[PDB]
Amino acid sequence: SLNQQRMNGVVAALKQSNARRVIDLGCGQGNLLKILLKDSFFEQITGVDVSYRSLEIAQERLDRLRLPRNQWERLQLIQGALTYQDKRFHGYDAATVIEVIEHLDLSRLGAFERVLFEFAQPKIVIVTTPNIEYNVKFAHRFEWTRSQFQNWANKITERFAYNVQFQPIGEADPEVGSPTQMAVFIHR
Repeated sequence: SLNQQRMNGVVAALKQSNARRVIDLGCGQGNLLKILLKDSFFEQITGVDVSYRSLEIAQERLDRLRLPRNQWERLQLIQGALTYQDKRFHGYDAATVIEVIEHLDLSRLGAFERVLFEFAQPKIVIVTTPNIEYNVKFAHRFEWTRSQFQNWANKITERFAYNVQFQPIGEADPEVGSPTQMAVFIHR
């Protein structure tokens, strides 16, 4: 599936960056957290979400796993808004922001940007978001275009200490490109 392909892409991008300590912003029900907790490669798996219920559901399904020795203590769930500057966000190798930006509204998107690229300031930021151009041709009116996604990223590289690289997720179409947009930000 695409979701699965997205999880593989994200995890692959994290390992190539040697990012061991990961904090997933807007972690929802823990799909990525699960995959990150079963893999000893990772040393810190932190999930953040504004809804405690989502975190409650994450704990439940993550608990269905069976892991060796101390691999459980690598986990940490934190409730919080993506706009709230929390001290606990400091010190990670990478922050993952998967299928989240298209849901934020202009107002809190600004604040989210400071919290992430200015405050937390991890070494690596991975962000994925749907490609509305793809989903239209092949058939969610809130998804971004590729152009919209790239101006946003470059804007970030001008306001904050980061450079950015893009990569395709899902079979790419010559014209509208791939179904999922992905951007890796690397601190300067």
